[PDB]
Amino acid sequence: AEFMNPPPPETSNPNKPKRQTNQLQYLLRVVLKTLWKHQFAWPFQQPVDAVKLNLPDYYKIIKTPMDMGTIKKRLENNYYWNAQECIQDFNTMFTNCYIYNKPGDDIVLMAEALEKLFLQKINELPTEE
Ligand SMILES: CCNC(=O)[C@H](C)NC(=O)Cn1cc(-c2c(C)noc2C)cn1
Repeated sequence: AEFMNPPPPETSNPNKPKRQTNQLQYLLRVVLKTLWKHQFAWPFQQPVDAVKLNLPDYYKIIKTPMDMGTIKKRLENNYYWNAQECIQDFNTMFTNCYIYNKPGDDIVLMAEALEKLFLQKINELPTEE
């Protein structure tokens, strides 16, 4: 933990209500699994370290950070109540990339590849049972 980076998003909290659903299960076993192993996943596998990357303004611009390392912890810890909360995390991660970086930057193309997979899988999100 460098003190000039924020604390990561919460991945545990006993006061937050929690539930398993078939949809959250799919999000872990199918969606995360698929995206995590992708060739271009590695920048999204942990919070942005703005100190190491020499991007002092990152957390001035990006006020709601998210990454797949956090999402994986949230899924594995059953932090979520529903699939929408998890899907919103993924959407936040993509949008933060697209807001902070120039169109056609490598990092943007990488995010775009992951988001394309994501959309395919979320289109097949099972009916809640
Ligand atoms: C703590 C370990 N961390 C790394 O291994 C290093 C520090 N990360 C990288 O080199 C690659 N990276 C680029 C970004 C990024 C994203 C996402 N959106 O905009 C930017 C800019 C995030 N990670």
